[PDB]
Amino acid sequence: SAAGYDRHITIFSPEGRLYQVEYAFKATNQTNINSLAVRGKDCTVVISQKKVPDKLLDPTTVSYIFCISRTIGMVVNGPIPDARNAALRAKAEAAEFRYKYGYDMPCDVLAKRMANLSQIYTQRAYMRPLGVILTFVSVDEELGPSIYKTDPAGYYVGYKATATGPKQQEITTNLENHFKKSKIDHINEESWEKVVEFAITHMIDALGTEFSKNDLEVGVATKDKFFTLSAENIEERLVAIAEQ
Amino acid sequence: VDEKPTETYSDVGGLDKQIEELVEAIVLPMKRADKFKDMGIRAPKGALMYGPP
Amino acid sequence: VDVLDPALLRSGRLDRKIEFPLPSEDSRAQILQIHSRKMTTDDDINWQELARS
Amino acid sequence: GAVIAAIMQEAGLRAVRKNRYVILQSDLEEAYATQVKTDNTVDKFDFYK
Amino acid sequence: IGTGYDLSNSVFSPDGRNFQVEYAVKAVENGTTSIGIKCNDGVVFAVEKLITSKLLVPQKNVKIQVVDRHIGCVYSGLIPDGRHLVNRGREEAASFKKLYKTPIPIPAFADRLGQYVQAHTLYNSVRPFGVSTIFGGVDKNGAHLYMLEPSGSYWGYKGAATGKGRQSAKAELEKLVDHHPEGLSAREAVKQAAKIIYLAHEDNKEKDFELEISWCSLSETNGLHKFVKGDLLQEAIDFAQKEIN
Amino acid sequence: MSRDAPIKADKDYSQILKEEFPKIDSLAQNDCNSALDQLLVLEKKTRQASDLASSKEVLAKIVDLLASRNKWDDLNEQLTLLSKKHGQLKLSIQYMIQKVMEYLKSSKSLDLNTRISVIETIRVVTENKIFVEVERARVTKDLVEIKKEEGKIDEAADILCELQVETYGSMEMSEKIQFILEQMELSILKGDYSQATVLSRKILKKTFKNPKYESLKLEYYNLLVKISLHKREYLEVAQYLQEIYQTDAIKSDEAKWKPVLSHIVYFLVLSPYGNLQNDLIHKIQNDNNLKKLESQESLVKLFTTNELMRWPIVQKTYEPVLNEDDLAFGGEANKHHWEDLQKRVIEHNLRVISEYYSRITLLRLNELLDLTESQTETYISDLVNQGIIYAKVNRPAKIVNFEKPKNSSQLLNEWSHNVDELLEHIETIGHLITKEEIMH
Amino acid sequence: PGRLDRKVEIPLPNEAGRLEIFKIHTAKVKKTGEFDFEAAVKMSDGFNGADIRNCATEAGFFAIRDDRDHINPDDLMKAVRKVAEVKKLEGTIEYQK
Ligand SMILES: Nc1ncnc2c1ncn2[C@@H]1O[C@H](COP(=O)(O)OP(=O)(O)O)[C@@H](O)[C@H]1O
Repeated sequence: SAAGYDRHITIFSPEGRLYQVEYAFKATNQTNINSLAVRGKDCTVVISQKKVPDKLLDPTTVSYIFCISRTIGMVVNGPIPDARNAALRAKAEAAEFRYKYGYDMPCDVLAKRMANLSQIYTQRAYMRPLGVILTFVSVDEELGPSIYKTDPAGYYVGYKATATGPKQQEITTNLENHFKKSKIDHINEESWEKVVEFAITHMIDALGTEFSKNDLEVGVATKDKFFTLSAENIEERLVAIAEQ
Repeated sequence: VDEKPTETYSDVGGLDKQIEELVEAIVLPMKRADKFKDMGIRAPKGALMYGPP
Repeated sequence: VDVLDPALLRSGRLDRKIEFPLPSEDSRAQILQIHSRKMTTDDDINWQELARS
Repeated sequence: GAVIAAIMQEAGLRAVRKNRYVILQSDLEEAYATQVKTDNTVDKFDFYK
Repeated sequence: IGTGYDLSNSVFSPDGRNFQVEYAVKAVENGTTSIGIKCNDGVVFAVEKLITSKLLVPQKNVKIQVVDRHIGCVYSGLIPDGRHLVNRGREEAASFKKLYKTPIPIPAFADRLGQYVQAHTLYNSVRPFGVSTIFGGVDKNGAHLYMLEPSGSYWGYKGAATGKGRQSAKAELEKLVDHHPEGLSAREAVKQAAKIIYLAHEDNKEKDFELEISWCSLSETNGLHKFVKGDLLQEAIDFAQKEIN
Repeated sequence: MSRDAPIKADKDYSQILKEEFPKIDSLAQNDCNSALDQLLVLEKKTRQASDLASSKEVLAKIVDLLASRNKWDDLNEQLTLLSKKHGQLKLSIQYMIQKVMEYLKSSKSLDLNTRISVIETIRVVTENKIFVEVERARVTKDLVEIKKEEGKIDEAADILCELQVETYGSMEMSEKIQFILEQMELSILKGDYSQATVLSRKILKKTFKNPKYESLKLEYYNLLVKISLHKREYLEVAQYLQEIYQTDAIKSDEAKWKPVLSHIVYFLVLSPYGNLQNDLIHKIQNDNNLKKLESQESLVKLFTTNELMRWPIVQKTYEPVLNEDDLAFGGEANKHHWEDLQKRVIEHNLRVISEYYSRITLLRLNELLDLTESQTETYISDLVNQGIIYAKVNRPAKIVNFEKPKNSSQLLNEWSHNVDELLEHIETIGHLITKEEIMH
Repeated sequence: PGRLDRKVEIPLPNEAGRLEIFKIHTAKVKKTGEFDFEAAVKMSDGFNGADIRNCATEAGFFAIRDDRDHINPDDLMKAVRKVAEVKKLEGTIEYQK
């Protein structure tokens, strides 16, 4: 029920469960966006919804995909305060690592350390969980296309493809159908443009909702560079699908 | 029964939202009783008022 | 609000649920005035200033 | 023995539906899947493993 | 409610949120109309500062404060709390100027402010802020307006509004996009700010107001922040007076 | 859509190229791809409402070739690919497909063309769920009519029954009910009588008790007899035909009721006792529409009443009469329902013989059922087990004692009642002597 | 099991299930004929049949305030926006199976 428990993160229940942590898996659907990250054979694509619900905002600034470092992108689902705050740690650990060890920080090592740091925030009771799912994408300098999703508890596992947000279940199902049916673990194109197009299609299928360039934002990690596509760059892609 | 000459809302201050909401709730369905019956929708059977005494 | 019986919490027995708050700052000053018009008033009184108190 | 009781109840319910008068091995497999529960402890949980 | 959740500000409810931060916002509701009007060659700030009694001195108290010499800020909600966030902004701004020998970018300021607010939700020996802060200026990449919620959320804004009468204020801003699709010049967006605040004073009607307007504009203030005063301000007053009646 | 911009824009384009229609057909004969490419561009634009008009032009072009199998194959590939894109809603692409099927059904150019078309159409509409499904049953059943002729009548029926045992909401009440009746007929042709019992019970009995579904009601109970009769259930058939007998259509017209009644007599008699027999056959007896035929009255009454009679006398009476009536005794398999008729009259004799005769010689009994002793004794036994009689048969041909044996108590009980009831009769008599003399 | 034969999970009313609830409710009222439910149901996401019920009653209160006895498309649109607001204001958007 509740008797102390949920008011703290150093209080376990009869079950050994730490309740407050579970509330952040409910706190990351609070932006209402949904993400899709997919793998090809020379890229990883990560796509999130772009909500500009009042025209009193500038549709440009809106995004939750942040460039963390040259080779690392990241999508944030869940709150704007915790988005920036997690980006600060990520930006900083990525820079420090670069200079400590002299060499770039892999998708996995950035994913690993962010989780540990979060774990220590659950161990102590002057901190709290940052209630965001962070999905890091990079094309590795040694393991090629990669996706690591970091959950608010601080679990991390890799993926072929992944979805996040409230409407995750439908996207899970689509993506299962896709790789099962191919019997290979990746999208087969060697043109990164059609993989972005393909990612788009899946996303429309899974959600049931057709999109516009005001309702997408797209990040693309390729080997040795990262770029976020602008609105007119997305737009080009949509008119390839609609009439192939 | 215990009906009085109207108190008036000039001798009641504040609570502007309630006075509006109360007029919409009671008085307008009473004038407009034909219309509610004719459409065949309910008007609010009761309204509940709530908060401190 | 949590002593309301489940009989009336079913649609078509209440339809309007109308909240009365505790009189806000702007509302206190008006209530005070009418009370004050039963007894003598003076220029000394400023209700806005009593309402802050 | 209660899950088993339901298995046979559900199989010959599908027979009333198909408007038959026999229960077949298909009906058992449909039953075999279901009134078993679980399959919801993987939904967001994996940080207790 | 109770059981944490509203008693501590790092403790989360089953709703995945914190109800004290909603309460931080409620104090903003109680605070007074402030707008920022983004423009294509500047930025304009206006504020309603209410007059409690007429013993007060005219044009001598504000909520407009400057950081550097090109970033204007105005806050609504709790007044002394709102002062201290801008003050904390200055100390941050100063550090940027020391290390990088350059004024702060407005998106750089927006990131640093949002870290300060977000920190006051990580500890429980701290209180959150209970203020929004419209801010922005002109830099390299032009004019930018941002607005910060006590939530620690921000986004770019073609119009920002806060305080009690903001319902009227947001609608008038959206009309301003439609009537002029460049958002109008900064000179006339001052006048446009005066007409807004007067309508916003129909929500605050019980007392009197003082209109303080400031600007920072690419060539109409020559890239610097100054107070809008004198014949410029007198104009705004007159346009606004004309247009309510 | 909900918004106003696609509603106007696409309708506008559509109207401009629907005056270009005579140019489009002139173009199509020159080069099929060129004319098609105009309407391909046009139906890949948003808004369902204009596309409707725009797919008639595609339809028109297939009719002009009349029809080219190659085109048909091409048209159905294209529809399936277009739905994936979005189909301008996957709730509307199905109206477009719906037209392809309409044309096929109402226009048959060749035998060979119509055969080849069904394969393509059925394969598209698997993933569609609307009126396409209704139309689906007819495009398959056209191919059932082709494949009645081929050796594949069994296989063809099997596919269609699998479809139609899944109810559909796109199907109206009258259509569903009429379509299922067809599927039963096909299971008989298959040779599988189990499949036919299932389809029968899929549709309900209380749906045919409406007057609008009376056309259908007569077809259903006539079918249903055929299935039963083969399975040699004689009780169910007589009860089925009686339903028809009650039908207004059959009764009103003074010649429609005639063979329906004749048929009910033959199966009521063929049924092998049971108390269902007694109530049913007593209803036909009270009717005076059994006094409108002179053949039928004699047969039912001869089986009902307690009479001692022999096989050839009865056999002789009914040998030329019922053999020119098929679906009764006339057929080749119903030579084993004339063969049944022998058992039936001797099954009734045993009921007769047991009540009236307590003890009778086995020898005399043999000539009465007109069989050997061996045959008789078996047939006595069948009805001692099914409880119809109690008998004891001696192999030595001493006796057959037709009885249920009393016990010491039953005799004592029966002798109390005789003496009790006697006393009552004596006392009332004296009452009536006094009355009679006094009035006299 | 064996208390029991089917566990029926009934979610929030379907994307085209709400459309059927609008059909039942919009039948009751006197109207000019309305064909704007397409947009309405989209506005009415996450709603329960209780809130759709309210939307008909509200849509008809506006007709009676404007002095017409007919539900027009203008007023249906108002009902669904205003209910959506006041639903999440006094709600917490409760999470249950
Ligand atoms: N808005 C008001 N203006 C002036 N006096 C008020 C006001 N509301 C209440 N009071 C005073 O308090 C008294 C009792 O409140 P009452 O109407 O009985 O409350 P409730 O029914 O909410 O418990 C009134 O008779 C009046 O004297």
